[PDB]
Amino acid sequence: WDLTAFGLVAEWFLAYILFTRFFYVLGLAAIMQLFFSYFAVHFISNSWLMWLIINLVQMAPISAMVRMYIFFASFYYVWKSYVHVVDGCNSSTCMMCYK
Amino acid sequence: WDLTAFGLVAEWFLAYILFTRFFYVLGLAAIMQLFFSYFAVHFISNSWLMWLIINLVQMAPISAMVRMYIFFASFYYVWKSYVHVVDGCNSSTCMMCYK
Amino acid sequence: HVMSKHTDFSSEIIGYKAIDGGVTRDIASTDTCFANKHADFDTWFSQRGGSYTNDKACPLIAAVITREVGFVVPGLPGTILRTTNGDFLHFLPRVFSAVGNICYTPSKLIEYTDFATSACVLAAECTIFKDASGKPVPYCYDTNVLEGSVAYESLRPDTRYVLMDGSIIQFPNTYLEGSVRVVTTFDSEYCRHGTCERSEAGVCVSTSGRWVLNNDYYRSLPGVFCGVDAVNLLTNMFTPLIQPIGALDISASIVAGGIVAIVVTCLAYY
Amino acid sequence: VLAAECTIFKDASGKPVPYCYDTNVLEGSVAYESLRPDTRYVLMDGSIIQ
Amino acid sequence: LPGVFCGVDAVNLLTNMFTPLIQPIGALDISASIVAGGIVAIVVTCLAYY
Amino acid sequence: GGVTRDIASTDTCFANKHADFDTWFSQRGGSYTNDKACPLIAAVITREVG
Amino acid sequence: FMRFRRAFGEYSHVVAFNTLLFLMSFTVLCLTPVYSFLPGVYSVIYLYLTFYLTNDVSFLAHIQWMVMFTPLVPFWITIAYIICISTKHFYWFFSNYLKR
Repeated sequence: WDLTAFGLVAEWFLAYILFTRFFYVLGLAAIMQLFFSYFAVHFISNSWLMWLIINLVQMAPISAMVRMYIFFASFYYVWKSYVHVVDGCNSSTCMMCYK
Repeated sequence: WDLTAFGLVAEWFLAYILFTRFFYVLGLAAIMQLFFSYFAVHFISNSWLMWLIINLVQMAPISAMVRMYIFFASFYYVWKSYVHVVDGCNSSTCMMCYK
Repeated sequence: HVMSKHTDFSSEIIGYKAIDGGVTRDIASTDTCFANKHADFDTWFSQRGGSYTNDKACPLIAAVITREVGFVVPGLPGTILRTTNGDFLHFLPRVFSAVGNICYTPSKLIEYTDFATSACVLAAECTIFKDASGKPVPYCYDTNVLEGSVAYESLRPDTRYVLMDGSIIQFPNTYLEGSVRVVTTFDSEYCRHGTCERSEAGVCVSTSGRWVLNNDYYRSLPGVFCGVDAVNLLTNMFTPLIQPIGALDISASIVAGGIVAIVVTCLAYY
Repeated sequence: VLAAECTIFKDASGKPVPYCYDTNVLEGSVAYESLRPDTRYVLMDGSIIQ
Repeated sequence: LPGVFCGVDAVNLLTNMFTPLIQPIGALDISASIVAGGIVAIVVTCLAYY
Repeated sequence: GGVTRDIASTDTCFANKHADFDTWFSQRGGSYTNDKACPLIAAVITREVG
Repeated sequence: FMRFRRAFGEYSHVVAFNTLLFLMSFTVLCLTPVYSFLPGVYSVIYLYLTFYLTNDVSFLAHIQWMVMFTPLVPFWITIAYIICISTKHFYWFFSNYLKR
C-alpha cells in the first residue's frame, strides 16, 4: 500500500542526500540482510568470524538501520556546518558570505 | 553444505591483515606441524625427550590458536593508535613516516 | 469410458477411505477432486459440507466393508471386485472392528496415520519380486492367498530386493518394534516404498514408531537419538543437559572480561 | 470466534442458510452445535471461518 | 508468550515444557524467581541430605 | 594367490560362484563388483562333496 | 621475578594469580569453538578449585568468573554456583535472626 511502502522509499531516497563514506557499509548490509533470508540457515558449526558477521548483519531490520544512519549523518553534517560557520572556508576567492 | 575451510581461510586472512612481529613464530609452528604430520616415523628413534617434543608439536591446536593472537594484537594496535593520536612519538624509527 | 455409480453392498459399508499414490490415506474436507464409483459417497461427503469434481487424475475412493468381497491382486491394497457392467470396485476388508488403514512391515502388521512418518514398508498383502534369474516370483504375507507364494517373514534385512517394476527395497535390521524402536545401520543407502534414503552406519533410538535413519535430518528431529556406538549414544544424549541449545555462544565477552584485569592491574600500580 | 448470537451462512450450492446458537429464537434456523470442527464455512460477504 | 505451552505430541510438549530451564540466563524477567527456586530446592535437598 | 585367507568388509571385488554369498556379504555392510581377476570364494560345508 | 617483586609492593601476590586466572580463562575461551565440553566441566573445576585460595584473590576470581562465563553457561550451573557461594552467609543469617 502507498503509505506503508512509499515512506520507506522516501527515506531511502533521502538517505542518499546525506551522502558519506559510510554509505557503502549500509548498502552492503542491506544486501546481506536479504541474502540470508532465502538462503543460508546452513553451513553447520565451527569457526566464529562467519557467525559473528551473520549475527551483526541480522541485528535489526533495514528501516531501523536506515533511520540510525540518518541520525548520525544529520549530526555529522550539522557539526560540519557549525565548523564552516565560525572558522571560515578555504575558498576565500569566491568571498562566500563571511568576507 | 559445509564451510569450515572458508572460515579458517578468513581467519588466516584477518590474521595476515593484523601483521605483527610475532606472526612468524606462529607460521613456523604451523609449517613444522604440517611437516611432522606429513613424514614423521622416519627420524624418531630412542631419545624419549625427542619423542616428547615431537608429540607436543603435533598435538598443538594451531587451528584454534590464531584467534587468541587476533585479540592479543587488537589491544596492542588500539593502544598504539591511542598513543599516536593523543600523546605523539619522538623516535624517528617508527613506521609512522607515511604521514 | 466414463465412470458410473453403483450401490451394491451398501448395507455392509461403515465408511470410506482414499487411495493416493498407491497408498491408502485418510480423507480431509479440504480435498477438491476424487475418482468415485459409488453414489452413497455423495451423501457421506455432503453431510460434512464438502463438494468435489470427478476426474480420473485424482485419488480413488474405497469403502470400508465388514464382508469379504472381491479377490486379492498382488501390488494392490484391499480387494478388487468387478461389477456386472464391467466396472471395477475397491474395498477394505477387516477382521476386527478397530481397523483404520494398515500397512505391512516385513515381520508384522501395524496401523498408521501417515505413510510418510510411519514404519510402513509395503501396503499390499501380496507382492512379486524379480529372482536371481530375472523372472518374477510371488510373495505374500499369508501363503494361503496365492499358491506358490513365499512368506514375508522369510525376508532378511540388509539384502537388495527388486520388484517386477524395478523398484528397490532395503530395510535395516531392528531389535525392538512397537511404541519404541531401536535400529542398526550400515554405510549404505536404504530404500522403502517410493522413497530411497542414504544413511551412515550406527545405532538409533526413537521414542515413537516413526521411520528412523542415521543422518543429520533425523538427528535434528525431536525424540530421536543416534550414535556411532552404544557407549557414544549415552554421551550424545547427556550432552545437551550441560550445553546451550544454539550457536548463541558469542565469544565477544572476552574484551569486557580483560577490561577488568587491565583496570585492576593499572589501579594496583597507581 | 463467532461474532454474534445469530449468523447466516451459504450452503454447498450458495443459497443462504440462517444459523444461531438456539433455534427457538428464529424459526427455520440450525443450531451452532451441529457444526463440525475442521470444516470450511462461508458467509454472505465471503468471510471464512474454520 | 508466557503461559503458553506447545509441542509436536503429548510427550513432546511435556519434554519441551522444560526448555527455558537450559536457556542461558536473561530470558525471563518476572518469573525468574520461581524457576530459580524450583532448582535451588532440588539441588539443596539432593546434595545436603543424600 | 593359491592361499586361503579370511574375508573383511574392506575388500571390494571377488569372483563369485555361490549365490548365498551375495546375501552373506551384504549383512557385513560390504559391496563388491564381480571381476574374475579378483580372488575366488569358497564355502565351508560339513558334508563330504567333491 | 625479583625485578617484578621490586615493584607493586605488597599487591604483587594479588596481581599474579589474577593474571594467571585471566590467562587460563582466555585459553579456555579460545578452545571453545571446537570442544563444546569445556564450558561446563571447566566451570565446575574452577568452582571446585576456588576454595583453595585467599579471600582477597577469591573475590576477584568470583567477579571475573561471573563477568566472563555467564552469557554462555546453563542457568542451573549459575544458580548452583550462587547457592554454594552464599550458603556460608545464609547459615549465619539464619542462626542470628531466624533460628528459634
